[PDB]
Amino acid sequence: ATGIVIPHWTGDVSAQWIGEGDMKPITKGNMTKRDVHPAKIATIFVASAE
Amino acid sequence: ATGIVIPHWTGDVSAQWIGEGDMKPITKGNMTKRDVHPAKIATIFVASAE
Repeated sequence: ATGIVIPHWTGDVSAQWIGEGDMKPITKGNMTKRDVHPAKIATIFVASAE
Repeated sequence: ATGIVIPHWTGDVSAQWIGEGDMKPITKGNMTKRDVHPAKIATIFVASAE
């Protein structure tokens, strides 16, 4: 009844070519999420008691 | 000899999507019938008693 949430990776992760004694560079990842909820379908029908 | 009656459903029943606290819709069915009776084929032929 409360619904669900879906995770998703989205990091533009990187790497670099370097020489001997060159400074090794720094990188960072990233993530997001999205949610989904149910919905109700319903109908009524009516008659005389006869 | 009296023939037959054939029933047939014809109703476009319906439902709808509703939010929390929306008030439900109302719907109705439908039906029909058809009757069928026989018919007679006949013929005569005639000859001399000779």
